[PDB]
Amino acid sequence: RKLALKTIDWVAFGEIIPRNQKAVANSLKSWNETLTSRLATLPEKPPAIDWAYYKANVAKAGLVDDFEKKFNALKVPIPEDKYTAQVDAEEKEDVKSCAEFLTQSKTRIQEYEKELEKMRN
Amino acid sequence: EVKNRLDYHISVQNMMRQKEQEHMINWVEKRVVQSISAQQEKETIAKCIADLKLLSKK
Repeated sequence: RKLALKTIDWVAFGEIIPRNQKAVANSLKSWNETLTSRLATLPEKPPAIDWAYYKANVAKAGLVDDFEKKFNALKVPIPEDKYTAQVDAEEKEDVKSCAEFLTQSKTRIQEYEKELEKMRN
Repeated sequence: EVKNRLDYHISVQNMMRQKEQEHMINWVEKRVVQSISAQQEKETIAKCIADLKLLSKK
């Protein structure tokens, strides 16, 4: 593909606790951050060929021109990647957050804080 | 990856001109040289300028 970025929020990131994916985050930060700076390095593209010249002193200039036309024409596919199941490996330990403790916590918060007033009396 | 292909052809044509230079040069320099002195009077044109150095170096 190329670079992407979402909600990189490092403190809560590691914090997860779905344990076989909990551990991953702690490393995945550093794998990532190393990653982020390493991209931040490269050039994207290199020069554009001085074809006018390379004909000059590649006087096998059929080769130059062959490769020239090919280079002028030459347009890479883009990379491979595969972990766009992580999008959904998210949604699972995206409902864990939700269900487990979204709802638990509202429920629990209700009785307790409510539970403040009446026993405050 | 493109550059290597091109630069090879460039490098060959340069190297071939240098070799042709040495070999051209070795034949040229070995061929021609003789008339400077086969005309002894083209060593007189050395003697002439040398008399115009004689007088006319000072």
